Amino acid sequence: QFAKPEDAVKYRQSALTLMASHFGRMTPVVKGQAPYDAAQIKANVEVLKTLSALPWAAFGPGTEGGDARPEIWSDAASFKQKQQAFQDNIVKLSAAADAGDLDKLRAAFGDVGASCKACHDAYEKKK
Amino acid sequence: QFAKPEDAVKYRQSALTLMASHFGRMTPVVKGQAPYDAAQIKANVEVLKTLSALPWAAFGPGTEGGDARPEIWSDAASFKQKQQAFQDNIVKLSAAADAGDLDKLRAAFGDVGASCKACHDAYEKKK
Ligand code: HEC
Ligand code: HEC
Repeated sequence: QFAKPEDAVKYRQSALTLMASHFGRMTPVVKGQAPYDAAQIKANVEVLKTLSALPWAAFGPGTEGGDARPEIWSDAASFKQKQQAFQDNIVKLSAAADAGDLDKLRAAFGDVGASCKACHDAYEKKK
Repeated sequence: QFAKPEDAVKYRQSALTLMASHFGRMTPVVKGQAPYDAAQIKANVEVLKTLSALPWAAFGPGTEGGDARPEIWSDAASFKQKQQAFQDNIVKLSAAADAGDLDKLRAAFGDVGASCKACHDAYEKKK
């Protein structure tokens, strides 16, 4: 769907920005600093589910750019494992949210965050 | 979920960028320049549905910035009518996609596009 590599870069950066907001906005809830409303969180995690599937198709071959490391494309299988593992961590978060289980939500949230960082450490260029 | 107005601006711009991609990528399909696969379009319109609900919460009071006109906030009811009308146009597009009805999809696509433009004409600052 991208006319030039720049368009893929802009898409993925936008998708990832939206994920960071839908993930990060739950930090106060998991810390207990904001109240836990199970329905609110269930709905938010459903948005996060949708969003979490979107970036990867915008790293199609030849879409070097942005802060994407070239290793994304030189070992495609490894990158795919990391995004699939991240999405399965999102599945655990969805299960927790759908169950209304705050303890499970906290644990899953932490595992999701670790999975974001694991990918960044391998595949995101440093500042 | 936004620490500063800039964060709301960045969110909404990202959301709208993603909508433009999920909407616009169907242009060749509705024109017949690319093939029509009903399942593919159904899935894409479901993503567009989700995305189409997201920008509006990021125009909360005091989030002037970006290319948002101030009139968004001075007549809140009118802006709300436009976003709600746009989302109902998206409902028509979803119905068409879910039905696998290409004629209905073309018509709905055009009405959606008109609704994007109607809002921009009133509420988006010019270049
Ligand atoms: C887990 C919930 C997250 C969160 C919160 C974020 N990511 Fe990542 N990310 C990856 C790569 C390769 C990039 C660079 C993209 C490019 O510049 O081309 C990024 C970038 C981001 C951003 C910045 C977006 C921007 O505005 O430029 C943000 C906010 C972000 N990420 C948050 C790669 C990955 C992964 C590889 C499989 C995974 C998993 C994640 N990111 C997960 C997350
Ligand atoms: C219908 C499917 C669409 C499409 C394809 C787009 N929009 Fe809009 N839009 C609105 C406002 C107020 C702005 C400015 C936001 C800001 O700068 O603070 C925009 C902006 C955009 C963009 C640019 C995003 C960016 O990267 O900066 C794009 C690509 C975009 N839009 C596409 C307002 C509205 C509406 C008011 C109710 C409606 C409806 C739409 N937009 C619909 C659409």
